[PDB]
Amino acid sequence: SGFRKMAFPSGKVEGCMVQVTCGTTTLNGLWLDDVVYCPRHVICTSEDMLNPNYEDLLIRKSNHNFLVQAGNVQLRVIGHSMQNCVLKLKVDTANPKTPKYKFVRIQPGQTFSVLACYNGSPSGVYQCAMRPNFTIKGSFLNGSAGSVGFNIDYDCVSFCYMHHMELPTGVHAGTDLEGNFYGPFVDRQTAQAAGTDTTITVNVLAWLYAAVINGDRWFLNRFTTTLNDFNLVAMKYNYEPLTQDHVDILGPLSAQTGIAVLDMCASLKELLQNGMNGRTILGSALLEDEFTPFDVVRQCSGVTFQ
Amino acid sequence: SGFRKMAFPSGKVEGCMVQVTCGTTTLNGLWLDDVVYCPRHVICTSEDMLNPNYEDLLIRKSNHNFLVQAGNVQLRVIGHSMQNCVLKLKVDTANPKTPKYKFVRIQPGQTFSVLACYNGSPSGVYQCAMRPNFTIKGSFLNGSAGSVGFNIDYDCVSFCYMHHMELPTGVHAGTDLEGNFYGPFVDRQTAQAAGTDTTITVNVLAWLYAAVINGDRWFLNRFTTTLNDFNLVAMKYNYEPLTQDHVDILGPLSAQTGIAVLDMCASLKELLQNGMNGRTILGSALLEDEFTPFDVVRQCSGVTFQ
Amino acid sequence: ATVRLQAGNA
Amino acid sequence: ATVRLQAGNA
Repeated sequence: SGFRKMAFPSGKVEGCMVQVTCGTTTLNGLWLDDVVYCPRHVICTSEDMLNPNYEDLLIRKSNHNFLVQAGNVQLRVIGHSMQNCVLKLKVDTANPKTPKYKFVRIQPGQTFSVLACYNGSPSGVYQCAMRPNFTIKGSFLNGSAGSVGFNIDYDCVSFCYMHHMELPTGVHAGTDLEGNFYGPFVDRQTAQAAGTDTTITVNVLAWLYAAVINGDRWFLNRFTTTLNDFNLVAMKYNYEPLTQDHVDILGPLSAQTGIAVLDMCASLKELLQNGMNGRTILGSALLEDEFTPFDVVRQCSGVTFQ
Repeated sequence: SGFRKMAFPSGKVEGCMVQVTCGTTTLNGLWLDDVVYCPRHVICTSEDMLNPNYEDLLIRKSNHNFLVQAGNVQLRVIGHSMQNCVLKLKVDTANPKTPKYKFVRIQPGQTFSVLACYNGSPSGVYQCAMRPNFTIKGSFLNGSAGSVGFNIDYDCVSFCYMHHMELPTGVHAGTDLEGNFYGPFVDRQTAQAAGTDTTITVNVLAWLYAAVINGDRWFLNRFTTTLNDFNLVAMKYNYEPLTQDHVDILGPLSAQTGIAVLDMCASLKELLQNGMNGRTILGSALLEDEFTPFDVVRQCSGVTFQ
Repeated sequence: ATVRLQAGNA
Repeated sequence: ATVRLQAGNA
């Protein structure tokens, strides 16, 4: 039927995006009910970026210093507080298009959709995965700070990521919607580096199940392996360890296809030791690790949202 | 920075999607003003697919045989006509959320976003290209017929594709919004096959410019080539001919990067004759041909929509 | 191999 | 190489 990288349908969140301007600095905010959430570095200038003392700078700001615009409508700010690394601006009108929503903190290996926005207006939507080293591989230019990542379940939007910064190696770092950073990062223009990244084995296994379901079965061998023996090989190629919980999570796909998990492990082991010999899987010449098992089930079974 | 496959922000289209049911057959429709557009095979049963005489079947249908639902609201149908391969159902209320819109017929090589829907509800959004053989490589299950492809320019939505069918090799075929099929296809469960597909050279050149802009410059050589000699090599590897118009279209990217088009042509020729030698470009081990020059400019310059 | 027209069911 | 905080300038 095909297999593509699919983002959640947007719109419920776009009606929540606003522009926040503090002097010459401009970024994006998220308008829910009568509160606007935005990155606290909006109150800094260009000199402040080296070592900003956020408490001192925020003590000097009054409500009127914040210009919040929703398209054409100007919103009056009537209060402000700081929670960790996020600002909260109380405004005098509740957003009529506010959806049902939750705040969640995701685990490494989980995926989400990003809505890239500039000057309070959306530019595009794409899917990304949280890497084991707590970075994401996005596409972000200057002006994009405050863009958010989200998942949808029926009618409830789970917000999980707010964008803040770009790192030297061209990777990206941000916070949850409570203002705690993912990973060991700080909102400062200092020397920071991403640690060694690993490959999410369970996602690769999900992708091979997707390939089998779509009729690409050339890589299926006839052998089996043990978990410990598999993990001995996996460790050499910078793959994450497979746990018994992961095998249980892959259960529905295994039942659907009739291929035991340990057989897929044997086939992955052979792919790792021998390469692809010029062949492709699902149009790709590299192994893909950015599909969770839920992503595969959702796409291959056609789950919809109200 | 970063480079990802980016879809247009949705929402303007989701408010236009409805469910159309004719007896036991159900699919999607597009509600604009007081007209609903849907595929005409909705009036067929399962036996009819082999050789449907559409005129005879449509003469036997009255307005009340069409059940149109927009979420919870039932809409009363008060007229119907057939234009080519599309049905037009006149309904008694105009859609209040109707956007500014145009109908366009795209050329092979152009890209667009697809909004996959089931039972009148959206499942996901993704980008695709019109292949030289007039197919697309989508992701569609049973129930997806009537989903539409679109582009956005500021505030105007250009609808260019309505989905109709799946082919043996797992490719997909449809019509424009005037009801004319792309390519030599018919809406019948008969033997049909996609012709030989070619690689869109200008899109590959755009992708190499994207790579250069993102700092992947290992493939740049020191030679140049002539257009005729390049097309002599290209023809051997099943690449489309490069025309002088294509060379002019690549002008802005060339100016931005300071690399003449003919130097990129020499580098592509070397990649074609020698392979990638285990290296990757932009995380990919194959050459990518689904980015137009406009896509690259848009993503790398950050164009937004109202 | 025949084509499959991808309509759904009620 | 230092980090670039991706805020606007308008």
